[PDB]
Amino acid sequence: QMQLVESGGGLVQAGGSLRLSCAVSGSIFSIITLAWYRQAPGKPRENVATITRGSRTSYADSVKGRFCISKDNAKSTVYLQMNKLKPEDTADYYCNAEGPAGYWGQGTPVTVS
Amino acid sequence: QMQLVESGGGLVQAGGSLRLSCAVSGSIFSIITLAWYRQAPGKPRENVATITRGSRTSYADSVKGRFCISKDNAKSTVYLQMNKLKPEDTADYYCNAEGPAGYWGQGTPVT
Amino acid sequence: TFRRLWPTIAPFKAGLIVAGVALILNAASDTFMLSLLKPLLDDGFGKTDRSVLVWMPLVVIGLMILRGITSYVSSYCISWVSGKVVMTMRRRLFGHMMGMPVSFFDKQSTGTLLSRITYDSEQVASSSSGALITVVREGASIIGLFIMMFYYSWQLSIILIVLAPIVSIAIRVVSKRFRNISKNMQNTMGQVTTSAEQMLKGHKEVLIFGGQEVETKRFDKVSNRMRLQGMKMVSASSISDPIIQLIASLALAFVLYAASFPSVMDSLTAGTITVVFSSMIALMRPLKSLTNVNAQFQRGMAACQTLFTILDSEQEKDEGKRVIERATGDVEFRNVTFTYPGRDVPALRNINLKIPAGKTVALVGRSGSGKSTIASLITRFYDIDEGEILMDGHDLREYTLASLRNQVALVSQNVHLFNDTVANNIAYARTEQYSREQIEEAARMAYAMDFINKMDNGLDTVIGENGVLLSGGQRQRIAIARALLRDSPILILDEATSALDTESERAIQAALDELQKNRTSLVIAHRLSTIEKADEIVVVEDGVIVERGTHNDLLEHRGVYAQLHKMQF
Amino acid sequence: TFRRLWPTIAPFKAGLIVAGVALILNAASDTFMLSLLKPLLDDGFGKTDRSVLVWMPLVVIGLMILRGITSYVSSYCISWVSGKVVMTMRRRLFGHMMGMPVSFFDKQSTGTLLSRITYDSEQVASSSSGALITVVREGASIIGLFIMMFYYSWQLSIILIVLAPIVSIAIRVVSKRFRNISKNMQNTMGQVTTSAEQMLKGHKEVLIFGGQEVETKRFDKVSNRMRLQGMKMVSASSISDPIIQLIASLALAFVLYAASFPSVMDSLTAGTITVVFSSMIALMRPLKSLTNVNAQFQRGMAACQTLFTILDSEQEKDEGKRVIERATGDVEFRNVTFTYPGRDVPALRNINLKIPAGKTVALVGRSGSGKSTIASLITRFYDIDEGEILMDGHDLREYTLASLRNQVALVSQNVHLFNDTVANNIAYARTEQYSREQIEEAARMAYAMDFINKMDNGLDTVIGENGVLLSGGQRQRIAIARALLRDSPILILDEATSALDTESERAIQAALDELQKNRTSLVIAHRLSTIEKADEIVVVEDGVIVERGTHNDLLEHRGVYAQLHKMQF
Ligand SMILES: CCCCCCCCCCC[C@@H](O)CC(=O)O[C@@H]1[C@H](O)[C@@H](CO[C@@H]2O[C@H](CO[C@]3(C(=O)O)C[C@@H](O[C@@H]4O[C@H]([C@@H](O)CO)[C@@H](O)[C@H](O[C@H]5O[C@H]([C@@H](O)CO)[C@@H](O)[C@H](O)[C@@H]5O)[C@@H]4O)[C@@H](O)[C@@H]([C@H](O)CO)O3)[C@@H](OP(=O)(O)O)[C@H](OC(=O)C[C@@H](CCCCCCCCCCC)OC(=O)CCCCCCCC)[C@H]2NC(=O)C[C@@H](CCCCCCCCCCC)OC(=O)CCCCCCC)O[C@H](OP(=O)(O)O)[C@H]1NC(=O)C[C@H](O)CCCCCC
Ligand SMILES: *[C@H]1CC(=O)N(CC/N=C2/CN3CCN4CCN(CCN(CC3)CC(=O)OO2)CC(=O)OOC(=O)C4)C1=O
Ligand SMILES: *[C@H]1CC(=O)N(CC/N=C2/CN3CCN4CCN(CCN(CC3)CC(=O)OO2)CC(=O)OOC(=O)C4)C1=O
Repeated sequence: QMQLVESGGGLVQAGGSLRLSCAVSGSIFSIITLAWYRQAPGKPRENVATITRGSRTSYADSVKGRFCISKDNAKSTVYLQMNKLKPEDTADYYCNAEGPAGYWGQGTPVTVS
Repeated sequence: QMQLVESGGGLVQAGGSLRLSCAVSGSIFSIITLAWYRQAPGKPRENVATITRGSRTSYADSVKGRFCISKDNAKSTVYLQMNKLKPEDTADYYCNAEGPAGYWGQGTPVT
Repeated sequence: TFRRLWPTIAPFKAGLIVAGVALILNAASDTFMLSLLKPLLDDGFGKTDRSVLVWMPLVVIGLMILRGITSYVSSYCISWVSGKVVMTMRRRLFGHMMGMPVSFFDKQSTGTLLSRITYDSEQVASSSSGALITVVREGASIIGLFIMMFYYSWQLSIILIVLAPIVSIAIRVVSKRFRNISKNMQNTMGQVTTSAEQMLKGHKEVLIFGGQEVETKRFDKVSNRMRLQGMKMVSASSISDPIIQLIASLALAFVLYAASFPSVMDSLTAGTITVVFSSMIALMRPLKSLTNVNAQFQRGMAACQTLFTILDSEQEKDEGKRVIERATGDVEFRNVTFTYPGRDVPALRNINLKIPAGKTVALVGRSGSGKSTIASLITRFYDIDEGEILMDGHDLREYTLASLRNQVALVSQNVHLFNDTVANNIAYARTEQYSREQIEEAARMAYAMDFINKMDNGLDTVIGENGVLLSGGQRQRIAIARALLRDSPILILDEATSALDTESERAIQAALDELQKNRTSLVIAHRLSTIEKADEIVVVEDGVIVERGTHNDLLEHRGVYAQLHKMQF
Repeated sequence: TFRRLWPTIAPFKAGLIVAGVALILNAASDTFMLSLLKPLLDDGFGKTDRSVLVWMPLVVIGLMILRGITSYVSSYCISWVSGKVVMTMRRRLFGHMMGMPVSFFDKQSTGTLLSRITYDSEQVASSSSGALITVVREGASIIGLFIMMFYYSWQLSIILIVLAPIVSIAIRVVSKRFRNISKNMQNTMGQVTTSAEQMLKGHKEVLIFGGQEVETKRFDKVSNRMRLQGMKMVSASSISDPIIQLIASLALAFVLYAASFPSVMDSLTAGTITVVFSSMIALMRPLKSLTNVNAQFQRGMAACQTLFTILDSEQEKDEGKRVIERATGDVEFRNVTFTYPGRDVPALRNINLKIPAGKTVALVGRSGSGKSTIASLITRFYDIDEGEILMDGHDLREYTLASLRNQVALVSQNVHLFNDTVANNIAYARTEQYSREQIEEAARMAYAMDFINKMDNGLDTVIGENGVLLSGGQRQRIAIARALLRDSPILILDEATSALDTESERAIQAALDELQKNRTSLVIAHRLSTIEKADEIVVVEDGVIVERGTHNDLLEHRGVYAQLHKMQF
């Protein structure tokens, strides 16, 4: 059974920058699709960014060219850096893997001033 | 050699909408890549939109979600439909085929 | 030394005993002719008169017709046992090849399978039957000729029985020369054939560099070597006959010499000498063909071994005992990881398909490699190495194959079609327990009757090979017919052709739409029609599940499937 | 029959005339011995004479030594012309297989091309040489025996000279009857072999439907048909022999009759009768071989017709006269459109591909279809249908093949490696013109020494098949070495495998980096580095140029090349 661990921050100022990490265990990490999803208190889950086996990247229409994602080969851990934060983006952020109907993490909420 | 003919409008008020057409004949129209490029009087040529064999259309940077393009198989002609014009968009616009190192038409300026 | 191997042909002893009875006669006739020759030379001409030479022109033709008839009966009723032993051996051989696990048939050895069994098992009985029809006719010949020498003479026969064994060992050493030349020349042929093959396959490269000249000189060298090899083998072959001819002839000169001594005369009418010498020159063929029967028993037992290694080999491991009627449930992959034999790279790393009952999953992939080897695990063509395929709480290695295989239904676009009647190709293997009404109703149901009725004979037209056949456009349509009739609980589609046939999609997609309205179905798919209606989609990237999810809740999540979706829009 | 054949073999008249001279003696030995039989029989035992009986063993041994020696010489020096005629025909056959269009070798000819030519030639030589041996020796035998019967008798010989032709026509009719049964069994034999093959192509489905029951019975029917067909053939073959024996035996009884019917007969002593009858029962084998000769020529002439269709069939169309030293310039495609022989869909539709001199154009296609068939048009492997391929203002169909190909360097993986010395490879076909200094300089220039010095001998190490055989990447490295030596103006890379990145890819790129520093070069491509450095990139999609540009000025134009750059990122 594949498992993952999510690490993230908390309340920060508006328009700042943050870096988020997510550890993955018991996996063929080098090929599986990995992504991040956010869930508003009133709105359902939604993806924000996604990586692929070829180090490809993609982003949603709402946030384009604003955040950056990467994967670590040795550490088997991903990094997602967010810049120019917005108060309306304060929601619950989740680490995900192997597509949407695959696996999910614990989730760490993030608050924007 | 292939031939291509461009039909386009002239000067219209800002904020409107128009459609442009380029007629291409003499070659395998069904598969080749087709595209439109614009060039400012001072600035060099710049791409606008593109279509491929699988209709995998694309719009480069500035009008993403604003403009659209399609081609007519029976008519052997491509349509280019425009909306939400801006004064800064007045430049020299061309229809192009088979990539950037391919072929070019006479074109028509649009204001 | 064939003790404890008689009862393999025991039901055929009638044929062999007729062979023996009517074969020893075929040498008794040849001895009778010479024994007759004696009273036709002395008692016919020396004794002044007729009254023998009106008998013997009839006795000779009588002996000839006896010889011909015995030749026929012996050959025919030994070839009858030859044939009905080839049949049994080949049938048991084949009936062993329908259980030998799929890994073999998969291009390990199939090009010359059927030939290498029929040629081999026809050379296993040709040689042994030849040895039989040699060690009896040409062994009774010797007995008859010595009997007929002794009844006519006292001395010459004794020196001949002293002397012929020398002839035999000469035969046996010279033939040994020839065989021992044969193998070394076989090795010299190997290299030269290999080079002759080598110079061609890169013809592109010969022509591109403008190097014709070097190729001609190389073939000149190697062909001169072929000429010299053929020379050295024919030059060896042309010796093995004359040497033994001369040893035997030297024996002839000896036994001719012993007719000069004073005692030997007056025991020698002008006839008896003739018949003894006749028996001498007729004894040569048996005496030369009898001491080479090892060269035939050995050919026979060589082929016999090269197919008795084959006969008992590995088969599909049948283990477990539990049986199934209809496994209406969830096939689940769990940490399964499988490797093709003969390779190293795993084809599936840790894999976790979890198929719902009554639903469908679609294995879209950019490769075409690494997915069809799931349709070869859920039916246990191969067997996994590390993992467990839980079927309704059970493992496929614990189910009995006769039922597990009865579950699935490989509906494809390449199904092999038996060469029998259509209604027999749909209800295959149980025409006994199915009624033709069901076949007709299903062939309608699968939208298949529309182009079977147009066929001239219909439910009795052969649509198999060496028949009339059906194009790739209904091969699968008949396949859906077969699945519907059998009502399998688990489906594995292929959708092999990249696109549907012109004006034929209207039937394909519709019939399949009835075929997967129920009946949990893992559908290997690469076409945008069935994938869209899927229930949970799973992609495969070259070794492993990558991006699983239902289509509608996937396109937003870009990942692999949307990427592979765009370039196939 | 064949008056034109003699000067084809006239160089070997020495061998043939020694064959004839030392072959007629071989039958002369048998005739002399049968003649000698009388002064053994009448003058040896009727009278008291012991004088002849004491030299006769010696003359028998002498006649046999002559027989053996003549057998050897007439079987050697007729297999020394058989050898050279087959060798000459092979060399004149192969030297024609180096000219046929590449489309032949493509897959049209089975890998048994070599086996077919060698078996056709070996069997034509065998059949014709056997026909010669049989006709000459048995003609001598018949002439000798009939000389025997005249000098020893007056009437029986004429009886036989009237009666044997009846024997011969019986021979012909019976052999005809067997030969027809041969083909009549042959038809159903082929059919049932095919019906046996049919079952096990789709062995998969036999297991997957649980249909082992309706497979064994089907093979039972097939095998019973096989054994019944073998039965019919053998039952035919066992009659063709014992009928002609009965005809000849009727002749024998008739000869006995006439040998003692009247009183005008009976002048023949007990000796000469034995000579006549021995000559009879030894005359049969000539009287059968000589009358089945006609079949042997047909084996040979049949296979020789099979050859003579192939020998002068068709070659690559050589036309034009114009010659090139080196065509430094800019090859251009113009409206070219090529169709693969044996297919219908065109592979290349309207093409306007231009290759500026010095510059590099790079083809980048996802299909794997439609690329590697341009590198088979700029060198006239095939010939176009509709278009024109200018090369320095001339057309490739006007240049001479010997000259045009001198500029193209198919520097790829998989390049065929002659089984020779390494230096020979890197200087193929012109070790005459090129001194070892250029080889030793280029081997460094290609950075290729690491596959030289580490070897046993290097510049003499055997490296092709049946040699040491080096790595596939090394085979490509030899291809770059060989390109460097010739310095050909037009270059065509393939970049096939791309897997050895273990500092081997670095060496490849390092070597190539100067190989395309000049030499206008069409480079089929899949590697990001070489595509990036390109001068004009041309992407094909399944039949036709799609979009052309430079990698730096194309990504802005999303098009197709970028849409492929994404997946191949
Ligand atoms: C009034 C009342 C009188 C009473 C009547 C008495 C009647 C007699 C009854 C006969 C009974 C039995 O005794 C005879 C018998 O039954 O056997 C036959 C015959 O043997 C046999 C084989 O032929 C022999 O073997 C070789 C060829 O054979 C092969 C081959 O190897 O090449 C094999 C096979 O091929 C195979 O095919 C398979 C397949 O086809 C099966 O389908 C395949 O498996 C393979 O085939 C292929 O493939 C291969 C390879 O590819 C690898 O597979 C190839 O290599 C191949 O070439 C081939 O292509 C296989 O190889 C086969 O098929 C064939 C194929 O057709 C072609 O390819 O080729 C030949 O030697 P070579 O030079 O060639 O090496 C032999 O010729 C010879 O000169 C013999 C020579 C031998 C040298 C030795 C001499 C001294 C040695 C002393 C030894 C002492 C030691 C102790 O002595 C002489 O000359 C000397 C004569 C003078 C004597 C001396 C006098 C002075 C002192 C030749 N030898 C003979 O013929 C012997 C013959 C001798 C006749 C000569 C003169 C006789 C008088 C003697 C005078 C003495 C008086 C005092 O008989 C006698 O003795 C007569 C008795 C004397 C009575 C006198 C009273 C008056 O054929 C047939 O058998 P069948 O019945 O089954 O059809 C048989 N035919 C008949 O019976 C005929 C029948 O009588 C009808 C008669 C009516 C006629 C009317 C006009
Ligand atoms: C999100 C926000 C944004 O502006 N992005 C563009 C990424 N640009 C990066 C600067 N990078 C310049 C060199 N890049 C090519 C090397 N990249 C590794 C080094 N990068 C730092 C300098 C680290 C990054 O991953 O991204 O940063 C490899 C790469 O392709 O990642 O683009 C790039 O501009 C060239 C965002 O992604
Ligand atoms: C360009 C950018 C964009 O989003 N467009 C959509 C504008 N509305 C279209 C209406 N369309 C409804 C059916 N579409 C799916 C079929 N489309 C073919 C028919 N389209 C007209 C009916 C013509 C178009 O090419 O695009 O128009 C395929 C498609 O493009 O999908 O859009 C859509 O909303 C559904 C643009 O035109």
